[PDB]
Parts: sequence; structure tokens; C-alpha cells
Amino acid sequence: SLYKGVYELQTLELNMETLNMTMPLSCTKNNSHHYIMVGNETGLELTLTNTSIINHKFCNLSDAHKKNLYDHALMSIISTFHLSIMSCDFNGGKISVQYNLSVANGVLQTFMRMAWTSYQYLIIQNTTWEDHCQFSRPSPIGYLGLLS
Amino acid sequence: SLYKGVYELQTLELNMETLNMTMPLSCTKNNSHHYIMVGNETGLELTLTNTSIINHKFCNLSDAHKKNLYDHALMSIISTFHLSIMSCDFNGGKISVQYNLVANGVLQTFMRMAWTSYQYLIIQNTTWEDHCQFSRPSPIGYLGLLS
Amino acid sequence: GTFTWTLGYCLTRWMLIEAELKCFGNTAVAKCNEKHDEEFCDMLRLFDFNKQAIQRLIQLINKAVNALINDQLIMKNHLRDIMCIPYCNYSKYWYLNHTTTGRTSLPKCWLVSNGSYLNETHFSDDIEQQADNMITEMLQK
Amino acid sequence: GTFTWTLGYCLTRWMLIEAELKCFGNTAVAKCNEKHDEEFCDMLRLFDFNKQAIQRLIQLINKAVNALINDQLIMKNHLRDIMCIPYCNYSKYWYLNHTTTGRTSLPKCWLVSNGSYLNETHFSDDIEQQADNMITEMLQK
Amino acid sequence: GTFTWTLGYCLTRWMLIEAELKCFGNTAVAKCNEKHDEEFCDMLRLFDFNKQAIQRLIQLINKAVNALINDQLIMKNHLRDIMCIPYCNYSKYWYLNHTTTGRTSLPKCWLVSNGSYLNETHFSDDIEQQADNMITEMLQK
Amino acid sequence: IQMTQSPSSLSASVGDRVIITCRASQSISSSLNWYQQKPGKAPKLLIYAAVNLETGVPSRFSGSGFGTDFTLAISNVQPEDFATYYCQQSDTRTFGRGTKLDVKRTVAAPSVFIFPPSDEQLKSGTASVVCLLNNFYPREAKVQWKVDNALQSGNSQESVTEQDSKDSTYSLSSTLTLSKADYEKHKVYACEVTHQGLSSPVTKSFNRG
Amino acid sequence: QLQESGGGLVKPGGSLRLSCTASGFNFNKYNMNWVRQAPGKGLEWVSSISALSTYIYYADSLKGRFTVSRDNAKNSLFLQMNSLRDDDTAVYYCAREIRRASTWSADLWGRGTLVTVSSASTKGPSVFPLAGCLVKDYFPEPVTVSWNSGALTSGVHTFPAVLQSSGLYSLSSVVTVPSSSLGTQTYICNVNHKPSNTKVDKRVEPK
Ligand SMILES: *[C@@H]1O[C@H](CO)[C@@H](O[C@@H]2O[C@H](CO)[C@@H](O[C@@H]3O[C@H](CO)[C@@H](O)[C@H](O[C@H]4O[C@H](CO)[C@@H](O)[C@H](O)[C@@H]4O[C@H]4O[C@H](CO)[C@@H](O)[C@H](O)[C@@H]4O[C@H]4O[C@H](CO)[C@@H](O)[C@H](O)[C@@H]4O)[C@@H]3O)[C@H](O)[C@H]2NC(C)=O)[C@H](O)[C@H]1NC(C)=O
Ligand SMILES: *[C@@H]1O[C@H](CO)[C@@H](O[C@@H]2O[C@H](CO)[C@@H](O[C@@H]3O[C@H](CO)[C@@H](O)[C@H](O[C@H]4O[C@H](CO)[C@@H](O)[C@H](O)[C@@H]4O[C@H]4O[C@H](CO)[C@@H](O)[C@H](O)[C@@H]4O)[C@@H]3O)[C@H](O)[C@H]2NC(C)=O)[C@H](O)[C@H]1NC(C)=O
Ligand SMILES: *[C@@H]1O[C@H](CO)[C@@H](O[C@@H]2O[C@H](CO)[C@@H](O[C@@H]3O[C@H](CO[C@H]4O[C@H](CO)[C@@H](O)[C@H](O)[C@@H]4O)[C@@H](O)[C@H](O[C@H]4O[C@H](CO)[C@@H](O)[C@H](O)[C@@H]4O)[C@@H]3O)[C@H](O)[C@H]2NC(C)=O)[C@H](O)[C@H]1NC(C)=O
Ligand SMILES: *[C@@H]1O[C@H](CO)[C@@H](O[C@@H]2O[C@H](CO)[C@@H](O[C@@H]3O[C@H](CO)[C@@H](O)[C@H](O)[C@@H]3O)[C@H](O)[C@H]2NC(C)=O)[C@H](O)[C@H]1NC(C)=O
Ligand SMILES: *[C@@H]1O[C@H](CO)[C@@H](O[C@@H]2O[C@H](CO)[C@@H](O)[C@H](O)[C@H]2NC(C)=O)[C@H](O)[C@H]1NC(C)=O
Ligand SMILES: *[C@@H]1O[C@H](CO)[C@@H](O[C@@H]2O[C@H](CO)[C@@H](O)[C@H](O)[C@H]2NC(C)=O)[C@H](O)[C@H]1NC(C)=O
Ligand SMILES: *[C@@H]1O[C@H](CO)[C@@H](O[C@@H]2O[C@H](CO)[C@@H](O)[C@H](O)[C@H]2NC(C)=O)[C@H](O)[C@H]1NC(C)=O
Ligand SMILES: *[C@@H]1O[C@H](CO)[C@@H](O)[C@H](O)[C@H]1NC(C)=O
Ligand SMILES: *[C@@H]1O[C@H](CO)[C@@H](O)[C@H](O)[C@H]1NC(C)=O
Ligand SMILES: *[C@@H]1O[C@H](CO)[C@@H](O)[C@H](O)[C@H]1NC(C)=O
Ligand SMILES: *[C@@H]1O[C@H](CO)[C@@H](O)[C@H](O)[C@H]1NC(C)=O
Ligand SMILES: *[C@@H]1O[C@H](CO)[C@@H](O)[C@H](O)[C@H]1NC(C)=O
Ligand SMILES: *[C@@H]1O[C@H](CO)[C@@H](O)[C@H](O)[C@H]1NC(C)=O
Ligand SMILES: *[C@@H]1O[C@H](CO)[C@@H](O)[C@H](O)[C@H]1NC(C)=O
Ligand SMILES: *[C@@H]1O[C@H](CO)[C@@H](O)[C@H](O)[C@H]1NC(C)=O
Ligand SMILES: *[C@@H]1O[C@H](CO)[C@@H](O)[C@H](O)[C@H]1NC(C)=O
Ligand SMILES: *[C@@H]1O[C@H](CO)[C@@H](O)[C@H](O)[C@H]1NC(C)=O
Repeated sequence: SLYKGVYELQTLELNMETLNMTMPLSCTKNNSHHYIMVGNETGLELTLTNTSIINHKFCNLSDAHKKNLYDHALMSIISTFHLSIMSCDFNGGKISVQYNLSVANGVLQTFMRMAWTSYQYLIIQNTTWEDHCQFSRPSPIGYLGLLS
Repeated sequence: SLYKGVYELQTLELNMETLNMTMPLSCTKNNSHHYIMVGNETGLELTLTNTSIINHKFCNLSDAHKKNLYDHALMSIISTFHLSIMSCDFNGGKISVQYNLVANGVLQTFMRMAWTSYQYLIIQNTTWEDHCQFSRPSPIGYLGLLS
Repeated sequence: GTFTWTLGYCLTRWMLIEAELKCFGNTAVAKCNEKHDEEFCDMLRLFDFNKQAIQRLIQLINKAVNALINDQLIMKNHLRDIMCIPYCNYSKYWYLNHTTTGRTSLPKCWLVSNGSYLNETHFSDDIEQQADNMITEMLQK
Repeated sequence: GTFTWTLGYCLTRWMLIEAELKCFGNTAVAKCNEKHDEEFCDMLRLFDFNKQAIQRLIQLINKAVNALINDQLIMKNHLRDIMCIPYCNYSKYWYLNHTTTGRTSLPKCWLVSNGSYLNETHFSDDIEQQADNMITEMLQK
Repeated sequence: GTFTWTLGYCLTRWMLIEAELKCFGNTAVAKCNEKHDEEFCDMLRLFDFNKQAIQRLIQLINKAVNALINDQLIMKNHLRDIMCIPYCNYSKYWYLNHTTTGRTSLPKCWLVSNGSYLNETHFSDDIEQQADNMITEMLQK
Repeated sequence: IQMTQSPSSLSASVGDRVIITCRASQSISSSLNWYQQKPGKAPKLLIYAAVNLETGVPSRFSGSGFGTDFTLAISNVQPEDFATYYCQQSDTRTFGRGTKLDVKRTVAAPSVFIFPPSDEQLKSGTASVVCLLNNFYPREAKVQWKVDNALQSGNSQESVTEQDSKDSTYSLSSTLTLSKADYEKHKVYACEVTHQGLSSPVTKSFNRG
Repeated sequence: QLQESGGGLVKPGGSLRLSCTASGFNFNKYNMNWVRQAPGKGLEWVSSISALSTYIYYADSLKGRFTVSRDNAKNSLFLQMNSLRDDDTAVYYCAREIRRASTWSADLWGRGTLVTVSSASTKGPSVFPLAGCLVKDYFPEPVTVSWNSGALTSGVHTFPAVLQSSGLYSLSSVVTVPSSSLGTQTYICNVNHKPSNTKVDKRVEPK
């Protein structure tokens, strides 16, 4: 099928994994999990669940930054997340963030903007890199849109 | 040397002191000193020093604003520098700001404006003198820092 | 503001899926300096920026994001997603080839709706429009 | 957004250094309403704003900064400074002048690297390209 | 950024005051795609967005305000108001008509100055300039 | 997806250029890795992504190809570059058959012997006959067995040595083991050797009960 | 480095376990796989496992018998095999995998361990003269053959050991010599086997 008798339609696809060194890349495993990877050895997981991992409602940030034992990129991403729109735990270098959806409307709006709901919580945690992208290909557009 | 046989390369340079009334102008004396000027009578000096002048961690910026005895443009530039990224003293209408090194952001915005073994960075108020020796006055630094 | 990064741009086998060497003319890529509603230029700018950043040196992309891309294009695509209009997943593009001479057209986004790519007949009109533009160009010179 | 200020612009002797009266035609300055990556146009807009503000009246420039310039140009030049590529500090400009005809070209910035300007042969490609653009434009009419 | 919404647009009797249907050609409306200082195109984009929003469904306009309009145009008009220059409040627009042929121009604003209009003689240069542009465009084709 | 490797064993001396091919039925894009393994040692990468080069590897190895074809090229083979090569698809994680590389030499004829079983072996009720081939080249040589007039026992075991350190030649052993019941009721036993440089097949025979 | 252990002799139908320990890199962040090699044949991929043991991939034919896992705390990688078959004797290598160019490639291999499955016991090597020296029916693979305790070193060709149907190994050793020396010195073949202590110096009678 050639258009106008001289032109033919052709297609191409783009690979965003060569951008792994500079831009964070996001992808959705399934409808309940989302993964944003920084570099090639560390990322961040966004989980919609009906389980509780932290009971207290405290959230301290000054002590976490003062200890200066964490990953700069991960803190930057969680900060640009929770200012664009909450139990917290960062002892031992961990990153555990709990959102008590069941405030919720804006958090889910940002979640849908990145990942572009009968779930009680939303948990943000730290993981290592694994081949997780199944439903969507990795692309930096979610974080680029969330930045501005 | 003429290009293509019909064209001659020429040059021009722009003088930006005609903008003194409207927009702040900044220029670098040497690597350790920076100067911003508001008008023809007042400006601020940015010093990279190894010596202390005030020893206290207080910064009563709200009190200084409430006293309403200062210069509007100087405080506006101080506020935009603070927000674009600390000890303070504004008694008697003075303007003294001290940064003890936080260090990365202060240095980054200093480089952006003025586009390290030194310990402290001090911001103070001065009158107008022919300080520019290394860089010609230009308002691009404050325009970029503003937006 | 407006994007400021500047670029016969040629795409290597590490930037594509199931392709070896696809690349375009200078006339086609010259449009990337004077168009505001095209993704392909934004992706090209991101590619170029990554190339220079790695061969010359994440805060860099934090302070350099607005000099490369157009955020309002992302916002428009998000709005068309909300209101159920075909939008861009930001991966697939289509272009014309003209095998007889080799001159091509600047790639345009392949729309997505209901979790699948649109059929070629669902936007075929645009294709003829592009063909028309091309013929006018080859009738202009 | 985009700049909105609207300007045979002629530059007086107090806007220049070691020059009396240099000024251009309408065709050259007409481009300042379209281009998005020019520093000369931004400087012209600042000059015009200052001239129109002194004779009719610092919060004015605080609320009018974005209607005059393109911040992404400043950001691009800052990035080029960090990554060690020649950059422009909005000080020196070069343009071509036809002696017999009198027509000129819109000035472009003279870049700086390692504390000094370039050799005038480090960017002879740009001068040749500008000469070709001028000759095509004048032969078109 | 830059507006991204895309548009023979015809205006119904509910969008006008004391006027029946009035509408233009494709060539005139095509200028709204590539033009950054034009209030008429911003109003057209707002109308279109409202149309799809009501036929396909206030936080929506909070996040879609910058993909339709140009804020620097508003700020420029505000500055012109402060400094006592004629400005546009987005209410009246004038355009030319070719009675024999039917071709029109793109409407431009009718400025105000201290609660009045400019009496058609305070901008008689703009009308002549627009007529010259139209005659050049029609003679070119 | 199954890969086909060619050739099974090519021969070339130092200084010559050698080409190896790995071909696939489908299109695997550019997903192929080239490994080299020495006898009794763990392998090592030579090529990743089917065209790139692993760090610490000499520059005489060139990888190329796309889609259904891939090629490894060595320009000037050094003495430390004789080993077994494998092509592995990096998605299904499957290896290939393997290609062996050996030195070059002028065609040399084999030395074929024959000798009968020993003494206590006959008392053991199961005797084995093996006719030795020594100092030949190349590897391709065929052995057959004839009992009485002409037949095929069908159960013979062959062993071949590695390239010699000095002269780089081969030795082949072919053992045929049979109980005394089969050995007693036959007369003539021969082994037949055929080789590339041997103009006619060569028989070595003995006569026992 | 990657050190592997657990190889040895196991009866058919038994349960076996191999271990691979790593020291020198971050054991937590790397995908690791197990590869197998049969005696005299090409390579073979047993299995692959990801970092947090979320994606485990198995050989098409080896599924249902092999179970792989890892301990990130002790930097270890364990493999378990059940219901072994006779053709499961081979050399096992634990390789470290790295993702780059959108592709998996193994960048470090271990030393590899040998696993043997058979139904046999320790049997002494039967030595016979070939006139030559034939060793037959000895179960453990290694055996030492020499001419007069290393006195002769010219033309001493040995051949790879082979498996006959009985399940016991056999090999031969030969030598080259001109015509005269046949009738001068009577020669002795020395065959040494450790796991049963047989050091036999067997004489050959020229005929
Ligand atoms: C634009 O819009 C379109 C339309 O919605 C979006 O396209 C979709 O993008 C999805 C993301 O890639 C894609 O899903 C993929 O579908 C393929 C084919 O069905 C499937 O194979 C993929 O699953 C594999 O690949 C992902 C890649 O990360 C792995 O995470 C996943 O675990 C699977 O990996 C297996 O296969 C790989 C390749 O073979 C191996 O490298 C990997 O090791 C693993 O191997 C196993 O399987 C082998 C084969 O069975 C086996 O031999 C081996 O032993 C292992 O067992 C993934 O699900 C959608 O198909 C696609 N939809 C379309 C095109 O219509 C697109 O995201 C949008 N663009 C954006 C958002 O930017
Ligand atoms: C963009 O980058 C380029 C590349 O670096 C910049 O170009 C340099 O700009 C500086 C600007 O200061 C310029 O320095 C001047 O050089 C002159 C010639 O060497 C000097 O004479 C001059 O010093 C005199 O002027 C000062 C002005 O305040 C006086 O304070 C000073 O005392 C000096 O002496 C006399 O000055 C006047 C007479 O002019 C007199 O009234 C005084 O009493 C005194 O007697 C400066 O040091 C460099 O020469 C430029 N380099 C080159 C290669 O051209 C450019 O400026 C950058 N653009 C911007 C906007 O920053
Ligand atoms: C995450 O993102 C990074 C960067 O985007 C990716 O790493 C790049 O990968 C590509 C291809 O995989 C590399 O390009 C190739 O580089 C080869 C080696 O040159 C480099 O060598 C060292 C690294 O060892 C660099 O430091 C150095 O600066 C060089 O750039 C070249 O040989 C290749 O060129 C040609 O090679 C053969 C030679 O015969 C040709 O036949 C080929 O056609 C090919 O054109 C090629 O350019 C690139 O160098 C990598 N960059 C970096 C910084 O490492 C990662 O792959 C990516 N991660 C994932 C998981 O995808
Ligand atoms: C999320 O981040 C936390 C914080 O870094 C990770 O936990 C930490 O993981 C490291 C592994 O790199 C552990 O280091 C090890 O500690 C043991 C303690 O004896 C030491 O012997 C080892 O040599 C090594 O240094 C660290 O202890 C651990 N900290 C805590 C509090 O658990 C966590 O693993 C990250 N999440 C994921 C999924 O990886
Ligand atoms: C992420 O990529 C880096 C390289 O960009 C990997 O680090 C190198 O890995 C190779 C492996 O062959 C080593 O030879 C280098 O010494 C490593 N360092 C450098 C600076 O190149 C790193 O291993 C990758 N991360 C993961 C988890 O695989
Ligand atoms: C800054 O410039 C202003 C000009 O607007 C100066 O004000 C004038 O100063 C002269 C001095 O001789 C007086 O004669 C004029 O009457 C002043 N005009 C005014 C006040 O409108 C001002 O002095 C300059 N400042 C300094 C410190 O020199
Ligand atoms: C910085 O600002 C302070 C506050 O105005 C200045 O101090 C006053 O300066 C004026 C100048 O006319 C004098 O009349 C006052 O007597 C000063 N007051 C005090 C308490 O010192 C100070 O001079 C400014 N800095 C510089 C370098 O001029
Ligand atoms: C998504 O996949 C994970 C994989 O462990 C699973 O636990 C989860 O239940 C899945 N989500 C849904 C909604 O099924
Ligand atoms: C989240 O909400 C539930 C509501 O039942 C509550 O029980 C739980 O303590 C909350 N977690 C917090 C506030 O961290
Ligand atoms: C989680 O809890 C909600 C409660 O509103 C329930 O509707 C939902 O079904 C639960 N999740 C699953 C997977 O059942
Ligand atoms: C810059 O000049 C000032 C002038 O007083 C001087 O005190 C200072 O030491 C100079 N800076 C350096 C780094 O020499
Ligand atoms: C600056 O820091 C030094 C040591 O870190 C301290 O002695 C001094 O008091 C500090 N000064 C201020 C104003 O914070
Ligand atoms: C300031 O202190 C640092 C470190 O103590 C030193 O390297 C530097 O030379 C000092 N400044 C001057 C001007 O000597
Ligand atoms: C256009 O067609 C020619 C002829 O096959 C081909 O070589 C070229 O690659 C095509 N254009 C692009 C951009 O692939
Ligand atoms: C160009 O050169 C002519 C002399 O031929 C001169 O009169 C004119 O001013 C020059 N134009 C500019 C912009 O310098
Ligand atoms: C070119 O620039 C260099 C500075 O790098 C300068 O020394 C030289 O004089 C200039 N001119 C020539 C002809 O090299
Ligand atoms: C232009 O004039 C014609 C002739 O009366 C009229 O039909 C048409 O509507 C006019 N155009 C507009 C936009 O009013």
C-alpha cells in the first residue's frame, strides 16, 4: 500500500534505555506496581496495597538529611514527588514512605500522571535493578512532566 | 579579508551602563570579590573570605522587615538570592549576611550569578565606586537568577 | 520560554528497536528549529544532550530540562488522555519514504487509544496531507 | 511562554563602545519577531523597554522580565559554560555588511572560551553559512 | 513553554454580540498555528477547549491554562496599561473584507485608552499595513 | 530458536584470515555473544552485542552481522588463539555447536598397524583387538572392521589424541571387544583405514581362530 | 572470584547440591547463571536467577529436576538436583551475568566442578601387554601410565579414556621404536591407581 503512487508509509520505534546514565526511567509491571530506576543498580518502587508496614504516623526529614547516609537521587525523586501534590521511616539508610489513601485525590492524580482505585495505602520503597518492565517500556517522560 | 568577494566582516560592542536606572548591573573585580550595583549610589558586595565578622547563629529577618528601616532593592536582592538556593545582622539599617560554607547550592548560585579553599561568604552593603576591572557591567546574572 | 538546544542527523542501531540504520536529510531535520508541536525533535534533543553529557563529563537534567523539551506538549497529551482522545505513548513514529529518490518526511507520532495503536485507516487523512505538503515542496524547487 | 514586546532600529553612540552611529534596515530587524534563539533581539528589547520606561514613569523589571527575554537562552549558555563549550556573555557581536549595496545581516554573538574570544577562523563555517543565506535571500527577490 | 492546542473555523451566533454567523477561510486560521502575539487565536483556543470539555465529560483549567494561552501577552497588556499606552482588553476585533471575492484577514484587537476606542484614525497605519500584506500575499499566489 | 555454526572445524596457519558464521532461523536483531574456550578452562567473552568488543581482548577480533546472519573474523592468528568458539543468543540463553581451530600442515600419511589379543585376555573370555594409527593429518580418517570375508561388527570405540606440541599430529585408536564365543568361530580379522591423502583404502589383516 | 564446590560421585536417583561463593564484588546486584558442559561435547545452559530471586529461568529439558536459589547474606548460590540420570555427569560453571547494550552477557566464570553419576564400585586396573600397554576395567577416571618410571619419553602416545557399556574405563598406551631395539631390552609398563593402591610394573614379552 503506497500513497499517491510515489510514497510509502514506514514506521520506526525508539529505545530509551540508552538514556539510563542521565535520565531516570519509569515503567509499569502491572496495574498495581510502578518502578522508577536511576542508573543501573538502584530504583524506587510504588505499590498500591491493602497491607500496613508502618504503624506510627511520624515523619521526620531533617534528621534523615542530617545523617547524610542515603542516596541523593532517591531523596531528590521522593522530594519532587511529595511537593508536587504520610508515615515515614529512613533509619538505617532505608527509604520507606506510607500514604494513607483510605489528600488521596492529589496523590492518585500525580500517580496517574507518572503512570501515563479500591486500594487503601500507597507505599514507596527502595529496590535494586531487575527486568521488571512488562506492560510498558521504560521512558523518562513521567519524571520530565512531573519536574515542571 | 572579505567573504565571498562582496561581504566584509565587522563587529560591535554594547554598553550596558545606560541601564543603570532600570536594572541592576553586576561585575567581578577579581575571583574573590563580586559587586552588584543598584543605581548610582548603592550596591552590594559579595566576598569569599577566611575571616569572621559576626559570631551568632541568629537571623531575625522578620524583625528587620517589621522595623521597616532598610533599602527596598537591597533587601529584594538579598531575598531572591536566599530563595534561589546562615547568620544575619540588620541592626541600625545595616545589611550583613554570613554563610559559613548548603555549600553546594550557595556556590552554584554564586557561579550562576558571576557567570574552593575559601571558608565563608559574606554579603554587605557599599556605595558606588569604579570597581569593575575584570568584567564589564551586565544585568544578565540577576535576570537569569530572577527566572 | 522556548527550547534552545540546537542539533543530517543519523540514528544508530542502539537507539531503535528492530532496525539497523535509519536516517534523514538536512532539509527534514531543519524543521526541528522552528516547530513547537513536534515530539520527534524533543527526543532528538534528549538524545543529543545525553551524548554530549556522557562524552564530555542527575541535577544536570533537573536544571536543563526546559532548554531541551516543551512541557506543554506533555500536558496536552495528558489532557487528551484524560478526556479519551488518541494521544502519544512517545515511542512509535511514522514517515514517508519516496524510494525512487530517497527523500523522506519528518516522522510524526503514532497515536494510541484503548491500549492499542490506531489502525492506518483511522488517521489516513493526515497521511495524504503530509504527502500533499511534500509534493508542494518538490514543486517549490 | 514567549516574549511579546514589539520593537529601522538605530543605535545611538551611548549604547556602543568606540562607535558613533551603527544601525540596520527593516528587513534585518523584522526577524526579531520570529526567532527564539537570538541574543541581539533580547538586548534590543531591553534597550527599548528602558527607553520607554524612563520617559513615562525595580518591581517593573521584576514583573516584566519574562515579556522581554528567553530564560532558556541564559540556561543554555550556562550549560555550555559548565560543559566547556564556547559560550556568549552578551557582549560582542559580528555581522556582515555589503559595502556597495549597504545591506547588512542580523548580528550574531561572538563566543568566548578560556577567557578570550575566538580566532575569527574558528567559526568561518558560520560566516560562510551566513553569507550563503544572504546571497540566497537577495537572489530570491 | 508554548501553546499546543490545535484548531475554516466558524463562529456561531451565541459566541458573538449583535451579529449572526461570521467565519473565515483555512488560510487565515492557519496562521494561529505559528504565531505568538495574537489574542484572537488564544480566544479561539479557549472556545474550542470549552466545547470539547462540555461535550466530552474547575481544576481542568488550572492544569490546562498554559497549553492554550500565552500569559506574557496578558502581562504585556498590563504593562501597557500601567505606563499609559493603548492596550487590548479582549473584546473588540477588526478585520478586512474583500467583497468581490470574499477573502478576509485575521482579526486584530481594537485598543482602548481611558475608557474609549481609538476612533479608527489613531491606528490608520496598521490598516494600511495589513492591506499591503494581504495584497502581497494574494499577488504571490 | 536454534543457531547453526559453520564450519565445524576449519584449518588455517599463522598469519591467515579466518571467518566463522553463526546463523539463526528467525531475526534476533543484534543479540549474540561470542565466547572462546581453551581445553580444561572456563570460557571468556570475545564479542558482546554481536558487534562490540570486550575490554582486555586484542583488536584482531571483529564481530559483524545483523538479523539472521553473524560473522566473527580473525585477521592474524597468533599461537595463543587456537581454541573452541561458541555463539550464544542472549535472549533464550542457548549455545551453538562449536567450531574448532587447528594449525595447517602438508598432507601426511598415517601409519596403520594391527596386533592380536594377549595371553591372559583369552583366559578372561573377552578379547579386544585395536589397530593403531599414528602421526597423521588431518583429523578426518575413517576406520572399518572386516570379520572372516567381509562384515560389520557394529561395536567399535575410537579415540583421538590432541595436537602434538612439537609436530602437531594425531593418533587414533580403535578397540573392538568380543567374547571368545564370537572370536573362536571365525578366521580372518582385518581393519580398514581410509584417509584424505591415501590414494586407495588400506587393509591390515591377521588370521586366527 | 567465584569458587564452586559439591562435585563428586553420586549414585543414580540421588539428591545432589552444588555451591558457588563469590568474593570481590557486590553479590546483591548481579544476575547469576549456571552452565554445564558434557565430556567431549559443546556447552549447555542449566539455569539463570536474578538478584532478589524474583525471575528464575530454567532449561527447557531440565525443568522439574533442578532447583536454584541464592543467599545474598553469605554471598552464595546453591543448586539442587533430584532424580539424577546417568547422563548428568558433567562440569558445572557458575557465571556472573551483566546487562549492557540491552543484552545479557556473562563476564566472569568460575573454575567449574565435576559431577559423576554411575552404578559402580572401586575396581582395580587390569594391565595387559600389547605386542603396547592396555589398562581395562578401572572405575575412577584418573590413572597413571609410564614407561620404566619415566625412563622413556620418545614417542609415548596415550589416548583419552572411554566408556564401554559395562561402566568401567579403559585406555591404551603405545610407543615407537626401530627394528633392532626389539631384541635388546625387555620393557615394563608402569600403571598407577591411587584409590585402590595398585602400582603394577607389568612386563612385556616380545613375540
Ligand atoms: C506505546 O504503546 C504500545 C501499545 O500499548 C506499548 O507497547 C507495549 O510495550 C510492552 C512493553 O515492552 C510490550 O510488552 C512486551 O511484550 C512482549 C511480546 O509479547 C513480551 O515478550 C515482553 O516480555 C518480555 O520482555 C520484557 C522486557 O522488559 C521483560 O521484562 C519480560 O520479563 C519478558 O522478558 C522475556 O523476554 C525477553 C525478550 O525475549 C528476554 O530478554 C527476557 O529474559 C525474558 O525471557 C523469557 O522469555 C523468553 C521468550 O519466551 C524465553 O526464551 C526465556 O527463556 C525467558 O523465559 C513484554 O511483555 C507490549 O507487547 C507492547 N504492546 C504492543 C507493542 O502492542 C508501548 O509501551 C508504548 N510506548 C511507551 C509507553 O513508551
Ligand atoms: C565577555 O568575555 C570577554 C572575554 O573575557 C570580556 O572581555 C574583557 O572585558 C574586560 C572588562 O573589564 C576587559 O577588561 C578591561 O581591559 C581594558 C584594556 O586592557 C582595561 O584598560 C580595563 O581596565 C581599566 O578600566 C577599568 C574600568 O572600570 C578601570 O576601573 C581600571 O582602573 C582600568 O584603568 C582605567 O580605566 C578608565 C579608562 O578606561 C579610567 O577612567 C580609570 O581611571 C583607569 O585609569 C579593563 O580591565 C578585557 O580587556 C576584555 N578582554 C578582551 C580580550 O577584550 C567581556 O567583557 C565579557 N563581557 C561581559 C558583558 O562580561
Ligand atoms: C546505558 O547507557 C550507556 C550509555 O548510553 C550504554 O553504554 C553504551 O553502550 C554503547 C553500545 O552498547 C557503547 O557504544 C559502543 O562503544 C564501543 C566502545 O567504545 C567505548 O569504549 C569505552 C567503554 O568500554 C568508552 O569509555 C569509550 O568512550 C568508547 O565510547 C565502540 O567500539 C562501539 O562502536 C563500534 O564498535 C564496533 C567496532 O567494530 C563497530 O563495528 C560497531 O558498529 C560500533 O558502532 C560503540 O560505539 C557506548 O560506548 C556505551 N557508553 C558508555 C558510556 O559506556 C549502556 O549500554 C546502557 N545500558 C544498557 C543496559 O543498555
Ligand atoms: C534499601 O536501602 C537499605 C539501606 O541501604 C538497604 O539495606 C542495607 O543493604 C546493605 C547492602 O548493600 C547492607 O549492607 C550490609 O550490611 C551487613 C551488616 O552486617 C554487612 O555485614 C555487609 O557487609 C553489608 O555492608 C545494610 O546492612 C542494609 N541495611 C539495613 C538497615 O538493612 C536495602 O537493602 C535496600 N533495599 C533493597 C531492596 O536492596
Ligand atoms: C553499571 O554500569 C557500570 C559501567 O557503566 C558497571 O561498572 C563497570 O562494570 C565492568 C564490568 O565488566 C567493570 O569492568 C568496570 O570496572 C565497572 N566500573 C566502571 C567504572 O566501568 C556496573 O557494574 C553496572 N552495574 C551493574 C549492577 O551491573
Ligand atoms: C545619580 O543620578 C542622578 C541623576 O538623575 C543625580 O541626581 C542629580 O544630581 C545632580 C548633581 O549635580 C543635581 O544637580 C540634580 O539636581 C540631580 N537630579 C535629581 C536629584 O533629580 C544623582 O546625584 C546621582 N547620584 C550620585 C550619587 O551621583
Ligand atoms: C550600609 O547601610 C548602613 C545603613 O544605612 C549605612 O550606615 C549609615 O550610613 C549613612 C550614610 O549616609 C550615615 O549617614 C549613617 O550615619 C550610617 N549609620 C550607621 C548606624 O552607621 C552604612 O554606611 C552602609 N554601608 C556603607 C559602606 O556605606
Ligand atoms: C502484579 O504483579 C505482582 C508480582 O508479584 C503481584 O504480586 C501483584 O498481585 C500483581 N498485581 C495485581 C493487581 O494482580
Ligand atoms: C492509616 O489509616 C488506618 C485507618 O484504619 C490506621 O489504622 C493506621 O494507623 C494509619 N497509619 C498511619 C497513620 O500511619
Ligand atoms: C483492598 O481493599 C478494598 C477496600 O475498599 C477492596 O475493595 C479491594 O478489593 C481490596 N483489594 C483486593 C485485591 O481485594
Ligand atoms: C581582590 O582585590 C581585593 C582588593 O582590595 C584584595 O583585597 C583581594 O585580596 C583580591 N583577591 C585576591 C584573591 O587576591
Ligand atoms: C561558622 O562555623 C564555625 C565552625 O564551623 C563556627 O565556629 C562559627 O561560630 C560559625 N559562625 C556562624 C556565624 O555560624
Ligand atoms: C583560606 O583557607 C584555605 C584553607 O585553610 C587556604 O587554602 C586558602 O589559601 C586561604 N585563603 C587565602 C587567601 O590564603
Ligand atoms: C527511503 O527508501 C530508501 C530506499 O529503500 C531507503 O534506503 C531509505 O533508508 C528510506 N528512508 C529511511 C529514512 O529509512
Ligand atoms: C556598512 O558599510 C557602509 C559603508 O559602505 C556604512 O555606511 C554603513 O554604516 C555600514 N553598516 C553598518 C551597520 O555598520
Ligand atoms: C588565535 O588565538 C590565539 C589564542 O588561542 C592567539 O594566541 C592568536 O594570536 C590568535 N591568532 C592567530 C593567527 O593564531
Ligand atoms: C466578507 O464580505 C462578504 C460579502 O458581504 C460576506 O458574505 C462575508 O461574510 C464577509 N466576511 C466576514 C468574515 O464577515
